[PDB]
Amino acid sequence: NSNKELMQRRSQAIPRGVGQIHPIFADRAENCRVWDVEGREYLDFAGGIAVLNTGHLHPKVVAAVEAQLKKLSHTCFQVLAYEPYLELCEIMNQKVPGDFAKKTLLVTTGSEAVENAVKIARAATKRSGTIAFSGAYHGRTHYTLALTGKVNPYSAGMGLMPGHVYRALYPCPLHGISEDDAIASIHRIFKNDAAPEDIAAIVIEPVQGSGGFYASSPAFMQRLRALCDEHGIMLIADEVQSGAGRTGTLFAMEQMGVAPDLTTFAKSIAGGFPLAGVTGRAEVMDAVAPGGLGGTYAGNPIACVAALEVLKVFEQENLLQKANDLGQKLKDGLLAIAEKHPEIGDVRGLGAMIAIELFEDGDHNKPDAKLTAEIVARARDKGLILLSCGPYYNVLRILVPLTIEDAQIRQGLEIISQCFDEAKQ
Amino acid sequence: NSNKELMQRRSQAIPRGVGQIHPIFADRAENCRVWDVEGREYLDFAGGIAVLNTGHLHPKVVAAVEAQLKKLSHTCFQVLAYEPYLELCEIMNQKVPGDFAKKTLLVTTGSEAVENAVKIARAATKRSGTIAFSGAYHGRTHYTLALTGKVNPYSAGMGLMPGHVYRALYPCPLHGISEDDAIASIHRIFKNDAAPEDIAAIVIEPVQGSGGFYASSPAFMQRLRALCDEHGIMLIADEVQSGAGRTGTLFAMEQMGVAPDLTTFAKSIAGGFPLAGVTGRAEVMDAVAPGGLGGTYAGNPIACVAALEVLKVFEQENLLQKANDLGQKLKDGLLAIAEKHPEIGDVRGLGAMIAIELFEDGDHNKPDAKLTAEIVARARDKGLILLSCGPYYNVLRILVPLTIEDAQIRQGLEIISQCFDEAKQ
Amino acid sequence: NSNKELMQRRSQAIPRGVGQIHPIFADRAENCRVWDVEGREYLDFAGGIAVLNTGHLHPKVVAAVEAQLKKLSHTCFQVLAYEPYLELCEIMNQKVPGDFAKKTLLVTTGSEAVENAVKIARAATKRSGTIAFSGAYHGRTHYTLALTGKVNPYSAGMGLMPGHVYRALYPCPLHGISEDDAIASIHRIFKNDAAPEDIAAIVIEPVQGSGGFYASSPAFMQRLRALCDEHGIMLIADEVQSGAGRTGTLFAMEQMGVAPDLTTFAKSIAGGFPLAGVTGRAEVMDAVAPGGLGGTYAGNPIACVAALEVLKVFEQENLLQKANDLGQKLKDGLLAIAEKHPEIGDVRGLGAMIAIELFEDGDHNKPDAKLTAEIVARARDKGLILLSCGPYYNVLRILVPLTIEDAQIRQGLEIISQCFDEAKQ
Amino acid sequence: NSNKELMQRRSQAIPRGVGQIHPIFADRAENCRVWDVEGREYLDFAGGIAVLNTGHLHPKVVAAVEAQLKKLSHTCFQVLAYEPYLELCEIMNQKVPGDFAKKTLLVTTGSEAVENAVKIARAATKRSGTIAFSGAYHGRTHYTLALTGKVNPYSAGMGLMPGHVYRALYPCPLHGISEDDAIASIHRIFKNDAAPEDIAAIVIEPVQGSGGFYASSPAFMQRLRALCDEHGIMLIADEVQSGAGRTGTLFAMEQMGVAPDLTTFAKSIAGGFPLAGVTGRAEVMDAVAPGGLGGTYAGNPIACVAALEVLKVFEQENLLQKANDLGQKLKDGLLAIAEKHPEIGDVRGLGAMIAIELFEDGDHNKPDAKLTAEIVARARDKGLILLSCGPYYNVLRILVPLTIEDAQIRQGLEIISQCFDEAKQ
Ligand SMILES: Cc1ncc(COP(=O)(O)O)c(CN)c1O
Ligand SMILES: Cc1ncc(COP(=O)(O)O)c(CN)c1O
Ligand SMILES: Cc1ncc(COP(=O)(O)O)c(CN)c1O
Ligand SMILES: Cc1ncc(COP(=O)(O)O)c(CN)c1O
Repeated sequence: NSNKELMQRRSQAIPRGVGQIHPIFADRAENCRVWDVEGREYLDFAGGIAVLNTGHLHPKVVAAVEAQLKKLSHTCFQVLAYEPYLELCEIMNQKVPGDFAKKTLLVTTGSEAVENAVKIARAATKRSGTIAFSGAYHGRTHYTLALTGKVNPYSAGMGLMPGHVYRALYPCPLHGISEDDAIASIHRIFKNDAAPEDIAAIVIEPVQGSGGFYASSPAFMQRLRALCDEHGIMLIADEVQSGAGRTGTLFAMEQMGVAPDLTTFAKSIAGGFPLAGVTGRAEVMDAVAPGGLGGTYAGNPIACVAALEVLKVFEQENLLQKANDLGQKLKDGLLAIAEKHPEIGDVRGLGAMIAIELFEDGDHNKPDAKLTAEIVARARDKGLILLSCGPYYNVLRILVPLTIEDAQIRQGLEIISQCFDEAKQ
Repeated sequence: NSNKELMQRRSQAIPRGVGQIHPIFADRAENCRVWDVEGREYLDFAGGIAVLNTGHLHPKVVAAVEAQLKKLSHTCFQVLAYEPYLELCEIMNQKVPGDFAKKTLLVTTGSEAVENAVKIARAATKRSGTIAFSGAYHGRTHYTLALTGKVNPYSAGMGLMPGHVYRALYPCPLHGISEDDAIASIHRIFKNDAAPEDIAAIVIEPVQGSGGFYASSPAFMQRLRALCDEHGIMLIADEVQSGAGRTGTLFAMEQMGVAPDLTTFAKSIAGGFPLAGVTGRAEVMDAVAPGGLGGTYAGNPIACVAALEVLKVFEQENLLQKANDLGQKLKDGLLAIAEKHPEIGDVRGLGAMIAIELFEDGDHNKPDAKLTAEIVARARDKGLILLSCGPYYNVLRILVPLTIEDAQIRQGLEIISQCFDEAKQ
Repeated sequence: NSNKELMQRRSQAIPRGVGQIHPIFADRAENCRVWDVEGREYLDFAGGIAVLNTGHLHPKVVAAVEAQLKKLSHTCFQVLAYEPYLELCEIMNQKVPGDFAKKTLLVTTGSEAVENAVKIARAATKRSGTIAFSGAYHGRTHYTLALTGKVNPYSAGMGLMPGHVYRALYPCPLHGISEDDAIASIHRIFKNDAAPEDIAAIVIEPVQGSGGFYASSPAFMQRLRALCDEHGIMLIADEVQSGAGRTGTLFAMEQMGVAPDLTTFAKSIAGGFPLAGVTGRAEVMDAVAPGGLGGTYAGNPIACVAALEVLKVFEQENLLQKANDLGQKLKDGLLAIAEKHPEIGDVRGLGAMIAIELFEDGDHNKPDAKLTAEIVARARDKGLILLSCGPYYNVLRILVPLTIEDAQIRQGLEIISQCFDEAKQ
Repeated sequence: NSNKELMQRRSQAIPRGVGQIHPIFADRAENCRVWDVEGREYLDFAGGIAVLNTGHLHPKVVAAVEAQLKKLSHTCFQVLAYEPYLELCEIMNQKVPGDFAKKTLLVTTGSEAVENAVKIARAATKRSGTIAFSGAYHGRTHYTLALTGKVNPYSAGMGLMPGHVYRALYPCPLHGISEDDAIASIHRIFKNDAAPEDIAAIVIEPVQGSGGFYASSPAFMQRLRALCDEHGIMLIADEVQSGAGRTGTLFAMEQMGVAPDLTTFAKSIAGGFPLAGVTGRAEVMDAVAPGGLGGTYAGNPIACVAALEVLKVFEQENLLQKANDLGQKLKDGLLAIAEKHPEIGDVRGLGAMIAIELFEDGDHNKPDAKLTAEIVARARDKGLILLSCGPYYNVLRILVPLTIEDAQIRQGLEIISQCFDEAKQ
């Protein structure tokens, strides 16, 4: 077939609303390699957007999936239960940070995970409002669009999203927002628009993904934890992207020295299959009356075993450790590039959640959304699949599977090195 | 390895909010048969809630999945596209009622589907309000919970869901709501709370699911269509549960005599794998700006080929036909047991979407909810998995796979027969 | 100094949003008489919209007001208190129906009264939702427009008004809506959009004003009281228009057999001066924290002494008894005019809150809005100021001062008779 | 006839929600003097809260009031028009800054004004959102409470107020908020929660009253003007308190260098009688369909003539000029008392809108609400009525009539001085 031929049909059958980063149709993939319908091979650094921390179709994961496929694919837990769902919950309850009893709900998409986390926080505290941070991303349902700190294009032309969501400033010294500023912004909400007694939860990404890979410091999370504690507000850690080991630990919160009340997870949790969930303080999770929580596909059988296997593979294969190594390699590699390309104004990242911000002529005030896109474009023509993000589209985030070999690591770095040289000429 | 023991583990690991219709754990299934961890075999008349119209792990579908499983399971379409997604959209564009160009978007869940169809309608009309009907069910997200016409237990303790969702009366003579009343109830909204110019769309289930399997007549649907046409209101047909040939036609709207501007689908579409989508008037679908639509697992690769394979199966095994028969057989068998039992006040159903509503002493004023629950429990004792529904939890709805053998149908009616005769001794 | 001339200046300096029922500039008035800038005299049957029950410039009221002008006109009660405010509250605490301790807050307009009654009901119950009825009118502020069961023209073109206000049907048998349907419409909200525990109050007009002068029956009002009681919902009675003894009792609720938790009042309470208030169960009133209620002009000194004087008149001049007699004289006179003209399909009203509803050929489903508007126009030509109301604008309501002359009663009815004759001619 | 006796009666008849700054009952007043029911004479430095810039019962104003009182007090302009209303609008149309044609709507309270200003902006832009500033105050109706940047106590226990109101930062270097930060806070809203095209207006006090008397600079207001121009957003200026000559010019905006699209006025416009309004771009004002703007008491006759006379009094008595002289003297006298007491960390104000902020040990981080509150008590014992304000209740504002005599200005400063000295040991 042909990529362009498939793109033409795409434009005829699918709405333009559905964006398309790379105009390539994949055919097969394996770990870090992807082959398009034209037979061309690529080194995947987007990882399906952090969904493949274990790589494309990890064998142990596929094996489990094939086995379950001989048994059953769906029943809808709420009608007839099944062990995989039960077993995954039990494991999340103990792996998700929190020195106390927890319970886990399994849904299907990261959006639904956040939707439920807030629902549960509201039923628990008996309050309606929530607070979210600038540059945050939490999903594409009406309510999660309101939580998401970005209107364009996610809400464009649709009108105002749900109310009673209040905006706080995410800490980010790189741009003049001090942890004191972030904390102050929360009190501002309490004083100006919504008293604590009306705030059911504060939703935050320990490390923002779509936001441009900006991380919270242990100190700030601790203050946030104290503030929430003082007002009986549930702290929700959206770990949909930062979770499943991307930061060096299974969940980023672990590195914050403090525990959330509720945690959402998805993407890499199932290494390539549709699964999401909420894990939180047991009594909070139970605040909802029976029949209150649910969903048809929720905690799908095949995805459950894949999740279980992903968790096994993480231990058997030492991914958490590799996640740190990989980040250090990419970070050193990228810094070597930064010594001959001032346009790269910052190399940051926790574990393997690495990213670089492109500024025009060094200046930390001139986002280069054009060079960024050029780098992506050039990178693709060289067989490297990259992704960008951040409120000013000048951030390159690397989400390559943790299972990547050193050769592919050097390979990718090299390709990114040229993209810049060939882009200054 | 015991249902009881697993149920106890469940209470310690999973929230009570996730209801449990049957305290049984399924180990494996095949078409209409299901075996638990203990070994007991049941006959599934619930089909994972209208999800398995082609039966559990249908052989042709399973092979397709297995094939795709060797290639890839996820890339995130908006990043790297793939043919199965593109192909299905093309077929749905042709399969969904409406003699005009259409475009399709693939999401993951029925909730996401309705969510996007509303976003789409809003962007297209530049309006924020929506009208849904009493007894409707559209999802467990904040917004789809507002759309759903039932607070308990879906919203209990959570507070009020997003506003700007107005309630209309779903036509239902069996309870005193004439079609005229229904259309009038819509004019009431226009006069009292939200003018037509502020209503983006009117969402409706051609045939309500949890609502009690009540169906709209072509006449009504037609006035509804004319009313929307007059005001530029997008008519949304939520066919998440009525679709996939459950009523005889692939979509219930086909039998209504008019096309909707937007249609949502899920459940049986992929016969047991996580997938959902929205098909609508091309002009409308494109109203959303590029990058405004999308979800991480959207139109999952494996789920897609399963759906493609399910559509082939429908055409090859005449499932649309078997549905109409199966439905007729059920009605008759039930109408029979209704002779000896006045408790069965009504036996209705479109295609294979059949149901019976139990009443206290044949009194259409006293909904016998306790009797309903009684039969459910009794059928399970005799190996039959049934489901109840309706605003008064007094309705029994059959969602048995269309691929059920003639014997299992008698075997089914017999079991239900026993239950009624035994509950009356 | 010409009407037409002043109207041209109007269009030039005042917004057209401010509708002008009669293109006339009143220069002076006295009891039921009004003279325009051209010197023409009119008989006032609108009464400034139920604001002048004691007539234009009642001698006793004006005298009281003049005395107060010599002392002070404003201080802002919450800053420096004054006695007229205090005295009026003590009196309202006794006069407002309800056999138990009460407390009163004084604001300035009817809309503020309703705003404050809901605020109070919310603080007292810890709930946010409210239920109002079809055809209801509660004010022009954002929230009260939401409560008002009429979008056009009040909130026309402004987008949707505040959410979390649900709509119930007002009992109106003339138009096929039984008290059973009305109560039922409330349970429908409880099951479909807002559970009792989220509803702070049910706001209702004992007799709808703008809504068509449709009155509630004691039987209905009673079922409503028990309903609220069962769910701890505050029953708010908006008597801004039905109050001030327009129905035969100081407050219409007195005739219902039950007492509300809160009652709003304005218009006639002060006989032509800016004043309004909320009276209710003491414990409910005190629910709002200190400093939570207030308003610059609230309970203005002149308005208060004016209201104190209005109350004496009602007592000294047997106005309630007069309201009842006046009502009968009017209805009988109207009933006679109807024996000739079939168009008049209804003649109703408690006390002096009288109105007639016109139909096309007496077809009780053909609101003859055109004729209603014509009768108004004709009456104006004959020196009779009238007002139409009702959802379909086919209702003429009489709000002539209770201090009307026997002769003016004959004259009003006569002019009306002429209008229906000269029109049907 | 006893202050305490009346306070006792108040506690039994009126809800505690209604605060009480001074537990004194005024009997009569004249210009800047008030006498309680016990005969004690105080000097009024609060002015009914900026409502009496022409003093208590200004002889000219009263005379005007009495004349109208002989003609008519109410008709409801919507029903029968009258000249005082028309005439006042024409004068307002030309007095309010703006080289374009303007139209004026008259209502009754400042809350109604802001409410109406927003409805008009909404119809004109066909947008629903609004932006307001931190520490702002706009009224006590539901919607105006949401606009108001202060939850406590204005809405405690009540729950969340209407949404789709976003918060921007009011510029205030004295406390860290720069003009750039304020402008940045608005873009932030545009980027995170509500796009410019969904924002109908930006509401702002040229000089925050309740907020603590912080003035906006011309430069800042100009950037705000340009920003609204760029996005078709109506700029609403709330001059309810800053209006009517308090700042040295009739409207504070005159001193800003730009014109708003809409202006709300109240308080001192009528010198002690219930009246408020909205004056704005004519075509904006006319966006509301006829019949969409009303209010029973709206632009009351007596109050209208009072405003017309007040405006005349400002001219013949040179109040604007006196306002500036009064401000200077006060500020000089206060800066004097500020040399013996470091608690007075700031002396500010435009014209006669003067306020002093008290910090602890002159620590611009230690708001001394205790002292501030203590100064008010001592002052009242010395026959002087004062008021406090500010988000931290550490600001003393002076709203004494501009008609104050020179000796009364000394008397006031001497007393205020005597209050700070005595509060030292
Ligand atoms: C932090 C975060 N939260 C929620 C979501 C939404 O999840 P989904 O795309 O699976 O709906 C994403 C998606 N990239 C995310 O990064
Ligand atoms: C009509 C209808 N709409 C939407 C949904 C939500 O779909 P899901 O459970 O897959 O989220 C359902 C599920 N029972 C449904 O029946
Ligand atoms: C029942 C009722 N409530 C509230 C209002 C509003 O009162 P106001 O015009 O004084 O704000 C009216 C009058 N239009 C009314 O009739
Ligand atoms: C800027 C401002 N806006 C609105 C209002 C509300 O005015 P009112 O109390 O007359 O309703 C006030 C008065 N506290 C005010 O100072």
